[PDB]
Amino acid sequence: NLSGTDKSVILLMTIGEDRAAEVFKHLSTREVQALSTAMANVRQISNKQLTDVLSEFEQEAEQFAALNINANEYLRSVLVKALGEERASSLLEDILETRDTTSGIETLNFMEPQSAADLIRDEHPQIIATILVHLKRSQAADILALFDERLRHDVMLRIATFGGVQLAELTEVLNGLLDGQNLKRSKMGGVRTAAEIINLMKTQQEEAVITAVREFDGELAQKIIDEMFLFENLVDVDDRSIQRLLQEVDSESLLIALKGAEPPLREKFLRNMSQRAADILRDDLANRGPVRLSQVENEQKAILLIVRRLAETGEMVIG
Amino acid sequence: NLSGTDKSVILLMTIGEDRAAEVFKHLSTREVQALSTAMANVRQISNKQLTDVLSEFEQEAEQFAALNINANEYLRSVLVKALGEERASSLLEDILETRDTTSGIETLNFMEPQSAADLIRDEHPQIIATILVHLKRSQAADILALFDERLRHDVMLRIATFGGVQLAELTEVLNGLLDGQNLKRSKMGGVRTAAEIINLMKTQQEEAVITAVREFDGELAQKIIDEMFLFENLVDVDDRSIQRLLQEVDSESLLIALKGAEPPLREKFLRNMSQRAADILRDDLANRGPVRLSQVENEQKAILLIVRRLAETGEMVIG
Amino acid sequence: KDEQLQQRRANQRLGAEVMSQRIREMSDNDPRVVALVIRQWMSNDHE
Amino acid sequence: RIQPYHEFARNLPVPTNLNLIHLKPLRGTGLVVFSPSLVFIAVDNLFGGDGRFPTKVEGREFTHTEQRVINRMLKLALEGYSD
Repeated sequence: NLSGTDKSVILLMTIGEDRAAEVFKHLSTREVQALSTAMANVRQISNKQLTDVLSEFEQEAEQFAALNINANEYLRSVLVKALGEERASSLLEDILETRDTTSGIETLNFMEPQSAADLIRDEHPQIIATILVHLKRSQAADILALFDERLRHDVMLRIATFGGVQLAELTEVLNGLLDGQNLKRSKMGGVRTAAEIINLMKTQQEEAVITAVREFDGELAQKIIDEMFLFENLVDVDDRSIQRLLQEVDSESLLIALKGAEPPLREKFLRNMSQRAADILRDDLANRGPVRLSQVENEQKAILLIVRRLAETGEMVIG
Repeated sequence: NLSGTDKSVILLMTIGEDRAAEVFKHLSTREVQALSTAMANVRQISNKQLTDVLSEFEQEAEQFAALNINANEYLRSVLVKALGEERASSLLEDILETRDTTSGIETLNFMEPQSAADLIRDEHPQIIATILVHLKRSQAADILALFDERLRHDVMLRIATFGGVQLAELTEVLNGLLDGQNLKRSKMGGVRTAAEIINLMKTQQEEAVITAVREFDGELAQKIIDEMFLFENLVDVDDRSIQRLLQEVDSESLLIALKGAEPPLREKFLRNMSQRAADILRDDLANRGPVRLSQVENEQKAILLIVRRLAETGEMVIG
Repeated sequence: KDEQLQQRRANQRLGAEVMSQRIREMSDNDPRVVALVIRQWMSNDHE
Repeated sequence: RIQPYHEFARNLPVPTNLNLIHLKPLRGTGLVVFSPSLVFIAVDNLFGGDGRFPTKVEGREFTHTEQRVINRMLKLALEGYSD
């Protein structure tokens, strides 16, 4: 694959540091280091490839660049020269911060409302008020709902008080918030991943760690057990969903997993069978005894894997 | 045979130290010493062979190398030059450690979970937590199951506490773990090999050493006796497996080994005969007396050898 | 493999063309440095 | 604390790590000690872990990573005391 980002990357690794420095100063740290690694280790070089890269650069120069004067590269310096020639007020610099602020406001709208809230909860309530006013109404309502009641009411009250609509101080406020997400994204919290990791573990060790974390913190252990939970009760799992998964899942696999599963689980899973399938499954459960628990757990894990596959499809909310 | 590793080895032993030094500095110690031995003792030289080697090198140069600038060989130095030109922070070196760390994490996933655990049990429980989080979920569950209950619960609790997602300290932690498996692989533990060696010994000396190790440590002696055990009880050996082996094994050999074997062994082996074969074997056992114990032991050893052959095939779990 | 040798000679000619293309890229970096910076910004935006 | 060397050794929490730091030009070598709990807490803070479920190691020698973290904290203490 060669995306528009990747085409520019190939251009850079082909041309050299003379334009790479300008690209870096107009670029971001991770892509700078990616091109540095590309320079350190390169195996995408070919006699035709390099010429095609030059042709693609010429296309960018005649289209994306349109053979124009430096775009905000040397122009910003002449803009600063005009600013210096005019009153001693760096409005252009304030506009630069506003540009990042407006882009950050759009990013804030894109990114998760609760993460935005907890990144702004520590900040000033007036900061929260003005940023919520300047944000999209839908994103603002999402963050409002994700706020606690008292903080939310204070934010709306200070929104009502907010009339100063200030002017360059607002831009640097957003810049500080962006810098508090500018740091490496991380997001390795994996609130689901503990649960996911324990599910990936063996079932007996899963139960042992569940008991251990119940001793550690009933709250955290209960959250982990909830993350273990996958189609255990019909009302939360949704019958239509039990209907859709289990026709995709092999009937024999469901049977083997059910005869090792609890009778409530058997009943709630068979309630979404075609009646012939439910009767056949129950009759075979009566016929054959509990097969090896290893095979029963294998069928249960296959059921969970198909649940995860349909979660990947995203047509309905699993449990 | 001439594998891709072997083709490069032939290339190196053909070209010389000028590129061999770079290959060594980009390579590993065992292959460095292998090429040193190849230089010390070489008998793969031919007028056509050397020219074909040069052609293969030219192919690698035009394809694998694609006539590109030094890949992370001289590039890393220019990357360090840029790093020196930029802020005084060796992020590139940290990324280098991260590269080994990520490769080590993948290796950790490949290699044995219990060996990984005992290599990480001595380390910090927070180290175990963060490495388990960063590893694959399946490998993490395997190591979790192979942990003891208390250590496993502590690891999951510290996984829950793990939110720092740190940043270059994590890389060197994996580097230390890799260095604790970087040492010669060894793995000459042969938990099975003692048992295997005693089985390779004579049966009377086998029993004598079994008694001796029972005196030494009933636990270790019992483990050795278990390693001796090979299809002695039907339930663990599995009837389907007794069915499959003994139709492959010669019926007369089974008969000779059985008339020197215990009646429970005879019954459990004949329970997987075709009824005609079982009746014929029992009738011949009644007819002929116990033949020489040497021949009986030879037939028993042939039975064990066929068991080992099917273990090599790996279609089912022997005992 | 005379045809393969001819293809290798063509590849060497292509390599000379690639060096000329690299020189043309160097010339684009050299003349109109402003335009080079503008194209840098444009490629970054397209990225 | 001023005490005899035997009294100091008796009061010393075994197991622990003892370090020899010479003080030129004065004859003899100085001594600095740190607790296993302290090194555990410092190293998990290096890992960023909370450490609210700690483990206590007794008799077991420090691993290579633990001794190396000991090395950095030792040199940091040496520099601080030097200045």
